[PDB]
Amino acid sequence: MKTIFSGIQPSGVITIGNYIGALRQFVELQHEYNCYFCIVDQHAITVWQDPHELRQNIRRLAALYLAVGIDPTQATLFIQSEVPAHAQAAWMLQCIVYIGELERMTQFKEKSAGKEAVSAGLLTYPPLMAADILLYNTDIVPVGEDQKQHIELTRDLAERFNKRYGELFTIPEARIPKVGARIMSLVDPTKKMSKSDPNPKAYITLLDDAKTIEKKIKSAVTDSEGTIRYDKEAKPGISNLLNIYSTLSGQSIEELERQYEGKGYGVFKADLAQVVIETLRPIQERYHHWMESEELDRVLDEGAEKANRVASEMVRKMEQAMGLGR
Amino acid sequence: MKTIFSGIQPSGVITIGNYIGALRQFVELQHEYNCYFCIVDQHAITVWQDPHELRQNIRRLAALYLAVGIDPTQATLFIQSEVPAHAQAAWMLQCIVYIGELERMTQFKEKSAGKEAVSAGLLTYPPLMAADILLYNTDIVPVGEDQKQHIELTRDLAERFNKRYGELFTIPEARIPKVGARIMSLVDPTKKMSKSDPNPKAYITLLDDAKTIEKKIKSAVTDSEGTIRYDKEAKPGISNLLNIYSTLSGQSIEELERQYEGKGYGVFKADLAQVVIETLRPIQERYHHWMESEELDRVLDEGAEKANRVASEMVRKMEQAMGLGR
Ligand SMILES: Nc1ncnc2c1ncn2[C@@H]1O[C@H](COP(=O)(O)OP(=O)(O)OP(=O)(O)O)[C@@H](O)[C@H]1O
Ligand SMILES: Nc1ncnc2c1ncn2[C@@H]1O[C@H](COP(=O)(O)OP(=O)(O)OP(=O)(O)O)[C@@H](O)[C@H]1O
Ligand SMILES: C[C@H]1c2c[nH]c3cccc(c23)S[C@H]1C(=O)O
Ligand SMILES: C[C@H]1c2c[nH]c3cccc(c23)S[C@H]1C(=O)O
Ligand SMILES: [K+]
Ligand SMILES: [K+]
Ligand SMILES: [K+]
Ligand SMILES: [K+]
Ligand SMILES: [K+]
Ligand SMILES: [K+]
Ligand SMILES: [Mg+2]
Ligand SMILES: [Mg+2]
Repeated sequence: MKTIFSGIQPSGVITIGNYIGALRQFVELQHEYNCYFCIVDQHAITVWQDPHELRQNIRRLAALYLAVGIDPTQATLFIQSEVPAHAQAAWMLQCIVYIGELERMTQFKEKSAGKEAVSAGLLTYPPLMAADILLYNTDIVPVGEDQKQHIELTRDLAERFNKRYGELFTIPEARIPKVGARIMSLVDPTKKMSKSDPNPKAYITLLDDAKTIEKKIKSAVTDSEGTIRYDKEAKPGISNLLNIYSTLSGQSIEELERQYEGKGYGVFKADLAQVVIETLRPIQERYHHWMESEELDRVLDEGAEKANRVASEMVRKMEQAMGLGR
Repeated sequence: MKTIFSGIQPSGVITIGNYIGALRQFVELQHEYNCYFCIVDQHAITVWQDPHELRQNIRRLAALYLAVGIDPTQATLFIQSEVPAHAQAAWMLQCIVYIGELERMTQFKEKSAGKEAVSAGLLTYPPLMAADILLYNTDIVPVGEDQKQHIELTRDLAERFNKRYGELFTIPEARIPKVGARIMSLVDPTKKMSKSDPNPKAYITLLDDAKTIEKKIKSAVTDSEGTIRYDKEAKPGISNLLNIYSTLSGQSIEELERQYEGKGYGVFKADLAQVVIETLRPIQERYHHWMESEELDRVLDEGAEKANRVASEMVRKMEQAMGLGR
């Protein structure tokens, strides 16, 4: 049985983009693999988080992991900062990666561009992510398309460690879904939907109510051609909405194109809103159950004990390979 | 009673420069303050260390700390990597410091210049050093002159944390000795003596034997004026040797100038070598005692337990201020 690791930042409430690109597949993969799923709060603070909001986003993400169907007896669910080994291995991998490699990362370039001063944590985001992955001898990392480059750097860091010091790490491999690997923003269809977007109209969160979802879909930007057909270059907004519709309803894109012949954007968007609402309905109900209870903390307690045992042993091996300590 | 923290890298065997600028003063300060003295092996690997050499340099530095008179009942002696809180607080402070501040650090600029690829750990050396200091509510940091800028950044990071999140850190202050704060290299008197110099002639280590010390002092570069007098700009080599002589023998510089009127560089250097040798003689004897015994490990074991208790509590407060975890 191979091992899976994946994380999500408590930098906000997860979006349908996070759901379609990652979390939805976690729920199937837990039955086929040894799975670790992580709330990566040390990654979240690489940009400013208000402390009260961050504490609460951590609880909410834990509740949403379990609400969408992750079974804490089939997968290990835990908070990054409660496992000190992650920071320990991240320091060691920071001494392996070169500065030039971190500066050419697309996400660092995008998230720092135009900013006068950004934190060192933003630059050193990959070594901590590589630590999360590599500590558990991970084979498969399910992520959306935007993380492919980070996984490629992780493979490089693991090879480098293994060849500079001796074979220790499994070389992980990304698993990127064929559909929905990059949901686009509702207000700018040339950039991806991000849960930290300063514009709330850009994303649907899993906790948005019905009136909010209706507003956000009906104001999603589209062209003026008036024809519901998939075409990424010429109709990027409608294409994105057809992708969300298709993957949540199970109807193919061409089935939806046929379903909306001679139909206007207005009835298409009204319908899509109800597809998303009906999708989120059972999720939000299990979410409220987990938020109201102390069972949520026991799951995370148990998860951190299990993760600590595995990770702190791999840290011992890393230190012995590098010659640290005794 | 105020608190002292200082560290030394196991990147090599400590030099008379490390002794004169720092370690020698640790031995007096342990009786006046609550003292933490650290073997900072996570800092050492920011550049390449051979694992076997690093393991052994860690033991040797512990032995030399105790050999020069640090009492493990008056000071806490421990290895950085055995206290996970250091890496944990270093990550948090990496999210506080800005990249621009790390790039303007003199040591980073000096240690990376001319190198094609350096590690991210070299750049993020200060946040880990600021973590070491700040975790113990340190008041005073005894260091040589070359660390003044790092302490200034540490004060900035502490103020920033305190004002962004609430008062938590003591603002530390450097204590730089008036004499011997910057021993110069024996082969290039315009740069400081460094224990990682690729040229062993540049430094005297505390473990150098008599014939080695004699060779290194007699080949120390000097001018050709032939006059033993202190003048930093025109006679930087002889000035440095007069500084080492003065501070190890207790004779003032002008006393030594009078002592060597009409004397040549050859008798001056021969004499200085024996001053250094006689200085190192009792140190090397206590060093060999500590290396041959398991008592060295018990000291470090006890030190790490004491440091962990203090540091892991400050990490809890840091996490609660930033909103990490629960
Ligand atoms: N538009 C998106 N479409 C599909 N998957 C996504 C999308 N955005 C993020 N992901 C995936 O969701 C997972 C979690 O990523 P993350 O926690 O960074 O969400 P995010 O929306 O990008 O938040 P942030 O803006 O703070 O980075 C990753 O595997 C990531 O590739
Ligand atoms: N020439 C020097 N003169 C006086 N003090 C020094 C000198 N070099 C280092 N120090 C002091 O010794 C202490 C320990 O520093 P460190 O462990 O980095 O030694 P180092 O010789 O600089 O080794 P490296 O070359 O690996 O950096 C610091 O307080 C530092 O300021
Ligand atoms: C959530 C972030 C990260 C934390 N450590 C891991 C481990 C696996 C996948 C990811 C991550 S995905 C990445 C991202 O920025 O998308
Ligand atoms: C030894 C290094 C470092 C590790 N953490 C600390 C704490 C205090 C003083 C120093 C240090 S001095 C610094 C240096 O590079 O000189
Ligand atoms: K946020
Ligand atoms: K919002
Ligand atoms: K599109
Ligand atoms: K070395
Ligand atoms: K040497
Ligand atoms: K000089
Ligand atoms: Mg992201
Ligand atoms: Mg140094």
